[PDB]
Amino acid sequence: EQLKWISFCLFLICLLLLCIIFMLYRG
Amino acid sequence: PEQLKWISFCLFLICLLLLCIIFMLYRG
Amino acid sequence: EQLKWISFCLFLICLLLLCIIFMLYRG
Amino acid sequence: EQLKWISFCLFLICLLLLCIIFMLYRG
Amino acid sequence: QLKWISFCLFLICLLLLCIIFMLYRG
Repeated sequence: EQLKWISFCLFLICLLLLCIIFMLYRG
Repeated sequence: PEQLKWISFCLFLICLLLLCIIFMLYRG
Repeated sequence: EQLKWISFCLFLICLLLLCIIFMLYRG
Repeated sequence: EQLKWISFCLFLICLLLLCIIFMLYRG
Repeated sequence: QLKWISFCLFLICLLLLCIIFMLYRG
């Protein structure tokens, strides 16, 4: 169940990577 | 098992998006 | 043992990325 | 198993993160 | 191999802190 959190964390990193990308476009 | 597969997926997605960032800073 | 370290680091990378998103929206 | 992929992808991400560093410096 | 996963993870946080410094540098 330690793995569950790693899996939820990678998913967030993928969302956070996208907003960073979108923002750079907004520049 | 099913959870290593998810990580490997996500890692794949991450590398693809780190690359996008890199090409965007390169560009501008 | 190393599993929990990994889980720590990941939560951290989330907050750091998350922090990065705040700097970008700042200017 | 797949750990060869995680390892590699991590290995690869530091590469890509090092590059981001270079381009914020050199730029 | 885990160490590699543990070493690289450590390394990324530094590299991010490193990137956050440069964005807070200019």
